[PDB]
Amino acid sequence: AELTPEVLTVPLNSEGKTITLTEKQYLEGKRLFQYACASCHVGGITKTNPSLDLRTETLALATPPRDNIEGLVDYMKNPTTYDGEQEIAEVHPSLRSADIFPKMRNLTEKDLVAIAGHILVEPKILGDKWGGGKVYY
Amino acid sequence: TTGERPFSDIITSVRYWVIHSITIPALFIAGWLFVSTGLAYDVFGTPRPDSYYAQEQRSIPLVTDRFEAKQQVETFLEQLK
Amino acid sequence: ATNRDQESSGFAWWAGNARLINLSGKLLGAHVAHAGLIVFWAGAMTLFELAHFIPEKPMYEQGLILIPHIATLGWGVGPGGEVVDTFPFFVVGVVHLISSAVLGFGGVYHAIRGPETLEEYSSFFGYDWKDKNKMTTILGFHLIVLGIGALLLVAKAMFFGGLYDTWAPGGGDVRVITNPTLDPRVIFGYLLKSPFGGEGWIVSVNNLEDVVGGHIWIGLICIAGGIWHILTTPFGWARRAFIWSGEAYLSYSLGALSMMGFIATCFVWFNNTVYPSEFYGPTGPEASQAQAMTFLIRDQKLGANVGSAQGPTGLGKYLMRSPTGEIIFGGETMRFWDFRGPWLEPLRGPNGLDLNKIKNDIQPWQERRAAEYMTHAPLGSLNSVGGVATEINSVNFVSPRSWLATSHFVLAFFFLVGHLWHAGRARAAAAGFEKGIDRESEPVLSMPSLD
Amino acid sequence: ERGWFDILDDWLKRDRFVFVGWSGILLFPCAYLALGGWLTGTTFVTSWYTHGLASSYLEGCNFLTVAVSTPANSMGHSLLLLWGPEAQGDFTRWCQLGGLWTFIALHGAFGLIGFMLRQFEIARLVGVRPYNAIAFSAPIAVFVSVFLIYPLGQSSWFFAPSFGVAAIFRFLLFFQGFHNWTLNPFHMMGVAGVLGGALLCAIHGATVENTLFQDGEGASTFRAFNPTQAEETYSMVTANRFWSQIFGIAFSNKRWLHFFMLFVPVTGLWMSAIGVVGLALNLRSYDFISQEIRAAEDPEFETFYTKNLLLNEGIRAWMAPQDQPHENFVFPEEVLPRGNAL
Amino acid sequence: ANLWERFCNWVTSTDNRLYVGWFGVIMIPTLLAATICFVIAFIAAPPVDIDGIREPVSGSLLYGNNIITGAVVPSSNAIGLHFYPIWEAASLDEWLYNGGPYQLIIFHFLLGASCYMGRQWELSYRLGMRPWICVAYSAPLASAFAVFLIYPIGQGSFSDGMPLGISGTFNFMIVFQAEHNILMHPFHQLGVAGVFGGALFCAMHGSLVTSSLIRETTETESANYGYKFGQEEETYNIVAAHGYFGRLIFQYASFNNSRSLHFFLAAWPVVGVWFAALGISTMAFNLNGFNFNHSVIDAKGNVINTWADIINRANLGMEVMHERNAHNFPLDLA
Amino acid sequence: METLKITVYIVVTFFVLLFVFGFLSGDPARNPKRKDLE
Ligand code: CLA
Ligand code: CLA
Ligand code: CLA
Ligand code: CLA
Ligand code: CLA
Ligand code: CLA
Ligand SMILES: CC1=C(/C=C/C(C)=C/C=C/C(C)=C/C=C/C=C(C)/C=C/C=C(C)/C=C/C2=C(C)CCCC2(C)C)C(C)(C)CCC1
Ligand SMILES: CCCCCCCCCCCCO[C@@H]1O[C@H](CO)[C@@H](O[C@H]2O[C@H](CO)[C@@H](O)[C@H](O)[C@H]2O)[C@H](O)[C@H]1O
Ligand code: OEX
Ligand SMILES: [Cl-]
Ligand SMILES: [Cl-]
Ligand SMILES: [Cl-]
Ligand SMILES: [Fe+2]
Repeated sequence: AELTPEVLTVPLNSEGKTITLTEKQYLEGKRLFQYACASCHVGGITKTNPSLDLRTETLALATPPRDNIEGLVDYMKNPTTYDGEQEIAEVHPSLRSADIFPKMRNLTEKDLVAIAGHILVEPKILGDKWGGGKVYY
Repeated sequence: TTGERPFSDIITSVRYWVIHSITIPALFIAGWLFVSTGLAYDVFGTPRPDSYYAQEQRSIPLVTDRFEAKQQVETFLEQLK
Repeated sequence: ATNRDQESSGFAWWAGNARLINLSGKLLGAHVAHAGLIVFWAGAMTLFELAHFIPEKPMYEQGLILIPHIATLGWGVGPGGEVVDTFPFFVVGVVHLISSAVLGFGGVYHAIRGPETLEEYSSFFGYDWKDKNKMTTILGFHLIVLGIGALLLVAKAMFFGGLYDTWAPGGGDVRVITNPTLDPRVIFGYLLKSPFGGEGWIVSVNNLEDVVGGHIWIGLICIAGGIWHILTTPFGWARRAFIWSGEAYLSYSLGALSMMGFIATCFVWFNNTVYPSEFYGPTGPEASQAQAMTFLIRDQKLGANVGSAQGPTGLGKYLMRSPTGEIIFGGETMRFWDFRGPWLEPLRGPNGLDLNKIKNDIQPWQERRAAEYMTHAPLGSLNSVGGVATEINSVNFVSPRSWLATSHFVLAFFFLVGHLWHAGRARAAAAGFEKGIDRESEPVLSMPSLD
Repeated sequence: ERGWFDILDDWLKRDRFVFVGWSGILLFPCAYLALGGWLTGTTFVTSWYTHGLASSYLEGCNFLTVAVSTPANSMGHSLLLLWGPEAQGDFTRWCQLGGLWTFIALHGAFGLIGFMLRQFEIARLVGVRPYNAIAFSAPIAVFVSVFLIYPLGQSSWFFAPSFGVAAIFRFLLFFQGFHNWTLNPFHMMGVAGVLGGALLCAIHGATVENTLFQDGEGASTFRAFNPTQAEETYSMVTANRFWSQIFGIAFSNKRWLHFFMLFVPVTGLWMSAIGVVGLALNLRSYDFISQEIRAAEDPEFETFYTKNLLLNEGIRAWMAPQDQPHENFVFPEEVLPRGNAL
Repeated sequence: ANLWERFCNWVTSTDNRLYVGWFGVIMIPTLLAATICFVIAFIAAPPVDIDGIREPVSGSLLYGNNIITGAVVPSSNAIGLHFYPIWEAASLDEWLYNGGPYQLIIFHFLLGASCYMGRQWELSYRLGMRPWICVAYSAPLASAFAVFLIYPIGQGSFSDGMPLGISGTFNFMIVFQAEHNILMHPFHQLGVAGVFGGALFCAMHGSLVTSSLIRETTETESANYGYKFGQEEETYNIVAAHGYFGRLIFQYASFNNSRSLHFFLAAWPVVGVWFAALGISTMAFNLNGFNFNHSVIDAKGNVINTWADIINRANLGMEVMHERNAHNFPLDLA
Repeated sequence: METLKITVYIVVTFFVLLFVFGFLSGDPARNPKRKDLE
């Protein structure tokens, strides 16, 4: 099995547009995700709130939709609760709160796209492991 | 002592190293090439990183019959297109 | 080559340094060169850390142990321990590294070029281990030196910028200490505190006024003691109590160092004042408590009444009582109720955690901090995979508190072993049977049978 | 009577750097192949077709995780000979089917036979009593019980230990979860023999070293001994008084002391072997019936025994699907045993 | 001689059937106290709430235990590292419920055994012996400290100290494996090399000495009668033993120096056990065994399991089951 | 409980004092050979 361009092709937006990540982008996405997100999100779960995971289905059912590049980049800029009702930048890492989450300070737009690409591609590889927790280890 | 030349004699002699400065690197290089040419994989039947699964398969190729086991492995191998 | 084989010295190569026991010049050499090695490591390791250092990740995510030591002293950091200038780290590193050259130069000189014995060269630098007065004198010089060191800590804290204070009002920050605790009831009160839970002996020191005052006391005590030992010679009772030989003095010092190592292990494990969690990561207790806090916050946002929530065992799911009635976090963290930290204390009233403050006054920064600490708990593998033992690879993290604690337990233990070894040997040698039993004078042979 | 047999006998027993012997004809090829098989397998050979595991340096394993793994369960107890009906003379397929496992197990067994024969042969030539071979009977009982009889009692070689560090660790944990092996009095006697043996080793070494006669001038005391000397190098009388006063009893007879040093770890290993023969048949010390009757009727009754059983249940359910792939276990999440939160 | 002087002479006397000594002066009351409390508790103690969740565990014989299942149960998690002597309880019934006997016993014991080590030094000195037998004893002693004191300190509770019983010991081991992956820790591995090696070398030395005993008896009597207590000559022929062993392996793999040999017999298990103790004492601060969970990954990124991952599944079973009622939040952080 | 506590404190103190004053009573000289170690 291989990491093909097809595997690396993921939704850019909600209107049926896709983008194809380079292998370098995939690697960058894994590195940046480990750097800024894995402390809470290792394996696709969420340690400080296990009710919400990073599975593609979960993200699709988020408001606004979070199962595409745009949705995820926006989330990393201005994160909301699952229903979109509250802005949670004060307690979740984002560009908007890079003052209080200093690791977001050097994340560039390119970086955010890479992280998003990681979050979308990983379950295409790992399946239920992603967001699965220890049951699937 | 039991008659053979003491090791400390041998490995401090010029001749030993004239021989072994060739024989030792030669063996090391041979072992390297055994892996680097990919021969090892084929000799022992070890999957390369792209040969554990077909592209969409996620089930282990477990051998389940004793006497047709060879053919099963051949079939698993064929299934990697 | 005086004394450099087993036949002349009595010691095999693997005990070769024992050939130095009565060779003061060369022994001076060994000591100075070793000091050189220590200072060398301090410099080099600091420069390594600084080179690998990313200013906007927490220090504890980066495998740093010396930069935290520097930042604790108030150098390079600002509010909440954020790095504002890496230059002092650079200075500390370079200066130690350069000094190590001077030390090594001296050490090598005395070790292989200088006078092998110092006694003929100088009565002042020469010594006989069995000369008690000279021993107490050198001891005294060194006590004065240590006193001065403690006083340098004091001077930093009071006149040269202050120290990093995790407890500063408004949030952790660098702060000048203006009123050090001088009251002996406080200072020595720490010394008489139980080492068990909720007490914690000197490890419980939780404010810099006490730290600084304590160092004033230790500075004066060491200088005074130094002077005392320069001016006196051991009294009769001491003379009859101790063994007086190089190996004996070494063994005594090994006992002292072992004790100090165990102490430092506990300090770095429990204390979050002189080892600020901003730099070292949260303590184990801290992170456990922080988990509790994190889920209380989440569930209460969902609408849970956390004060009245009965857990499966009958104890409070979030909140319960300590054995003396104080309101504490529930679950397994019931064990860690003696934990105290600046992010938690605003929720604490006279009877412990306060339900009104919990319901009404938890700030987003407290939630952030509790999340951070809960997810940087000091658990991880030898190959630095962060988390519980069953966690998958992904996070490269082992807490500095763990590195420091484990390293110093291993060292302290081996140092106790060394104390037993050298103390036992010193006794046997002083009595004259360290090389074995005299066949013609076996003591047991002149003793009455046991039965 | 100087025929070819006696000439060969002459050659085999030459006092050379590495003694050969008649036993060497069995020992050397068998030991060499066993070690070579292990090194060869752990370096190059997979366990993908037998276990669904990577198991070699080639695949990315390290020294702790490499192994030569047992054959698939479907092989049963096949000798799995290279020219056998399974591999049919095909070396690559043989490696993929786990033939190196039986190669190593079998050559290793004959090699151990060879080594003990070597202990006999050398003892006989030199003129000493053969207690070293006798003591070696314990490694033999262990290897035979664990690597042969145990899986012969089970479904297949699959459940034998696989030859590797982590693989062995897995064997330990499996035995805990499925067999409750720590509860077994035969294992317990084994533990007593091993730790008691280590204790004797340490205490005897230290005692000798600390009741030495001063037989030289040096502070390093090793040189003050001569192999040919008639005299004891340490005082048994002083040793005896010290231990009598410290611990209440002491050795007084050196011959008994040394025999006891044989007896303790050898007997311990033998007892462990017996318990493993029982486990070959799942004839376990798993439960105390009285405990279970009381506990089943009384939901407040709790001991460390019941607690350990809950741990075992966890082990079985959580490890089985991946550890026993031929069973095709699918345990839905909801059936997995778990305490609160975890 | 005055009274204090005579007392000192008796205490340090080399003529007592059991040596007392100054270390013995502390050792004797402490060991008696721990022993007496342990015996009474083992037989008759009521159940103890080890995990502080009002879920008392029965350890004593009279309360439904046998020798194998019985224990003196660790003190309550509600107590943590707090000092809980009898006089801190409102009543003995309370003291018992909360696991007070455990603290009494382990503290008196650790002190007493520390004094046992000291005493080995002390008698070595009175008898004109070399002093290092005590150093050997430091290896099992450090191990007891690790499991009774250091591990609790690191984890924040005596409730996580090793139980004083057989099955309780096994419980401690299984939980330790779930929480630290001790098997994959090199210090535990050195420990195993130390005890396996010790048993091996014990058997080896036993068998070689026994093999080379000099003929001094007939066939109808024990060979043991060929040695007499305090005889001056060695009772076996070491040159013959070495002649055997050096040929079993090769010449330079066998010891011909008895002192060197016995030193090795002391050092190997002692060092190995020192590391065993340090494994427990460092895992106490959660620096754990090697973790290779999902270390091997294919070209697409599928996880390729190794034996380390199977170990991981077993560890998960242990983890999710242990103390089934004591966790309310998703991470077990001590 | 208080009587128990005082009692135990007194006992502990007694034995600790024996240990200390005991090891101070010319211990290096209590050996079979060379006694003068002052
Ligand atoms: C911190 C480690 C340390 C230090 C400082 C020393 C120091 C010493 N050892 Mg010891 N030793 C050590 C570890 C150490 N040892 C270890 C680990 C072992 C076991 C292998 C020994 C075994 C041993 C034996 C058997 C003996 C000593 C002896 C000595 C002394 C004389 C050395 C000599 O004559 O060599 C001569 C060596 C040379 C001429 C070669 C070069 C030596 C120099 C120092 C190297 C300097 C390199 C350095 C990078 C230069 C930087 C210069 C720059 C600053 C300008 C000296 C004081 C001897 C002694 O006691 O004699 C009285 C002795 O017999 N040692
Ligand atoms: C107080 C001692 C101490 C402590 C707590 C640390 C801690 C750390 N070091 Mg530092 N370091 C030290 C001394 C120490 N070091 C020394 C002496 C050197 C010179 C070699 C270094 C050079 C160094 C480098 C180059 C790096 C670190 C790094 C680190 C971090 C990761 C460590 C790691 O992964 O270890 C892995 C664990 C081991 C290697 C295990 C060692 C086991 C030893 C050998 C057992 C010894 C037992 C005992 C002493 C022997 C007694 C024998 C008996 C018979 C008597 C960690 C914060 C890394 C980092 O993150 O930097 C930012 C890094 O790259 N250190
Ligand atoms: C504690 C370490 C120490 C000690 C006790 C000694 C002692 C000695 N040295 Mg050595 N030496 C040392 C370290 C030491 N040295 C170092 C680090 C170096 C490299 C610079 C040398 C290089 C050296 C050489 C080349 C020579 C000596 C010589 C001597 C002898 C003559 C001393 C004298 O007359 O000074 C008189 C007193 C003074 C000159 C005043 C010194 C002022 C000091 C340096 C100011 C700093 C003091 C302060 C407390 C230092 C803190 C340092 C700390 C931060 C690390 C004397 C035995 C001589 C010798 O052996 O001849 C046979 C000799 O030729 N030393
Ligand atoms: C009683 C002595 C003592 C104690 C308890 C402390 C404690 C502390 N120091 Mg201070 N310090 C001391 C002496 C001491 N120091 C001396 C002599 C110096 C000059 C070297 C310093 C210079 C210094 C600096 C520059 C810094 C500290 C810092 C600290 C804090 C963190 C470091 C740590 O964990 O050390 C643990 C302490 C020990 C392990 C020592 C315990 C000693 C025991 C109680 C006594 C042993 C006595 C001996 C065996 C008996 C003598 C024999 C006699 C009976 C015959 C901690 C509160 C740091 C700090 O405050 O950050 C803000 C810091 O930056 N210290
Ligand atoms: C490294 C530092 C150091 C060292 C190695 C020494 C060494 C010595 N001192 Mg000195 N001293 C020092 C620092 C030091 N001193 C300082 C800083 C001062 C100022 C306070 C003094 C003031 C001083 C005086 C007034 C005297 C000494 C004396 C002595 C000699 C006998 C001490 C003795 O018997 O201790 C062993 C300790 C005892 C016998 C005490 C009784 C045993 C109790 C029960 C120990 C319990 C301690 C406990 C375990 C500690 C744990 C922590 C605790 C605080 C809770 C010995 C040469 C004596 C001497 O001979 O003078 C000429 C003496 O009269 N010293
Ligand atoms: C000399 C010591 C020795 C011993 C005891 C063994 C033993 C074994 N080997 Mg090993 N092996 C050895 C050396 C040894 N080997 C050497 C030097 C090599 C390198 C060539 C090998 C390479 C090797 C491989 C590749 C394999 C084995 C295997 C085996 C096992 C099956 C053997 C078998 O069935 O033989 C059957 C043959 C005999 C028992 C010969 C008996 C002699 C008779 C009595 C004489 C009469 C013969 C007759 C006249 C001839 C008629 C033939 C005609 C009808 C065609 C067995 C445990 C197999 C294995 O381990 O599977 C897992 C396997 O695959 N061996
Ligand atoms: C005696 C003896 C010994 C020992 C020795 C020793 C221990 C020595 C030491 C020595 C030493 C201790 C040395 C040191 C040195 C140092 C140096 C030489 C340094 C230099 C530095 C520099 C040059 C710097 C640089 C820089 C800068 C300035 C900036 C930044 C960057 C850099 C880093 C580049 C032995 C064991 C062998 C044995 C015999 C005897
Ligand atoms: C906290 C515990 C108390 C700590 C107090 C420490 C203070 C330091 C000084 C203590 C007093 C030392 O007092 C010490 O004990 C007794 C008292 O008669 C003396 O007397 C002893 O002398 C000889 C010495 O060969 C002994 O054989 C003899 O048995 C004994 O009478 C010691 O020679 C003296 O040195
Ligand atoms: O206590 Mn006994 O075991 Ca050490 O982790 Mn946490 O707590 Mn409980 O859980 Mn897992
Ligand atoms: Cl879900
Ligand atoms: Cl449990
Ligand atoms: Cl919990
Ligand atoms: Fe012996």
